[PDB]
Amino acid sequence: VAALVVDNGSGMCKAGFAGDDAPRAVFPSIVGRPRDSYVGDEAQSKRGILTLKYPIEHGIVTNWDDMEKIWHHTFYNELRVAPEEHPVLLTEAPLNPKANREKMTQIMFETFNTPAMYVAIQAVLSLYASGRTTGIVLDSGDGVSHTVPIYEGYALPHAILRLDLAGRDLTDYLMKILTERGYSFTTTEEREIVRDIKEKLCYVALDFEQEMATAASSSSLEKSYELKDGQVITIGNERFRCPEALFQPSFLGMEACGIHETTYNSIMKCDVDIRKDLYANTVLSGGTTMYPGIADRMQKEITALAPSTMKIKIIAPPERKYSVWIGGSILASLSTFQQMWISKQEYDESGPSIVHRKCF
Ligand SMILES: Nc1ncnc2c1ncn2[C@@H]1O[C@H](COP(=O)(O)OP(=O)(O)OP(=O)(O)O)[C@@H](O)[C@H]1O
Ligand SMILES: [Ca+2]
Repeated sequence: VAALVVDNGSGMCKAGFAGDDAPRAVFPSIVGRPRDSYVGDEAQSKRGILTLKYPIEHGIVTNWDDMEKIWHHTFYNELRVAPEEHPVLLTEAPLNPKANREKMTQIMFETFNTPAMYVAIQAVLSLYASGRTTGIVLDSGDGVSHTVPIYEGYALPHAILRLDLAGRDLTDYLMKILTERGYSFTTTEEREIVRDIKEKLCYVALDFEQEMATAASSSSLEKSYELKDGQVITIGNERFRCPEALFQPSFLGMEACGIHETTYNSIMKCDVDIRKDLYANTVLSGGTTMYPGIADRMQKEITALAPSTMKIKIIAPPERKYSVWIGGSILASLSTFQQMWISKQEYDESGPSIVHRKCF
């Protein structure tokens, strides 16, 4: 019997079997209720008649009722299995409140009656998925960005930094800067178009001010996007102005450090003796790190911050859109992991608080 691996995100949930190289179920973290109860794709298409809920905000579960439905759906509808037959790996955000980890443990055992379970930190699993057990992860998804220094599988809590600027913010940004040049977006279908344009045509410029000058003197960086009806929207500097907001959050009116300085600042919060290993093992994870050019820009920017003698290395796995899950698929498949689960037996004995001592 293979374990189940469930990665729940602010925008998308990913689910499948430990031992597999990819999740079998990927669907929106949406729960909709009439203006009886809908979840996922189903819920996105019936949105005209539904009040849509997002139970995970910035990576943290804020609604446990809606969250319980997502997990129900995941097991019975998307994966078509039974929880009491399968050990379950769940993932959690870095710095997840102690109460949230307890409530999560309680729900699996008591609502779904799992035989065994575990909860792992999303960023740690992306590191594992790349072949490493020490390094720093930049995890940027739909809702939140984290910089997570990890030492031999342990995320260093004092050094983790959180930035609420990620994919949904960049889609809203692109809408806005496309609006300023003429276009108009009043419907939810039009937002989904902008999000597709973002994912297909945006990129990170190696030198922003130079790329801006390029864009102003010719149409060499222009690309067109063709709509189903046959109309086309043409995009120039908005291609790289949108993800520039990751490095300059001012563009969104945020008084915050860019993803480069956040990464640096986490490294500097760590012990001087491990920094060498962090600098050469900076791993990108998450959908918002998928922009072409992002690794070379991170490399450039961190080189400019770190000591001149330091080796800077940014690892950007091609499949990093799913690396959290894949990391989990690996862990949960390992033979040596097998006695690290929390058993139904251990739960009954100790309660929900056993999670703090078994999943550290
Ligand atoms: N090719 C791409 N280029 C740029 N952005 C992308 C690309 N593919 C997906 N994204 C963005 O990635 C986000 C989803 O990534 P991911 O599933 O890692 O996030 P999540 O886990 O749902 O959310 P979070 O980690 O913030 O809780 C969406 O905002 C999406 O627009
Ligand atoms: Ca995520």
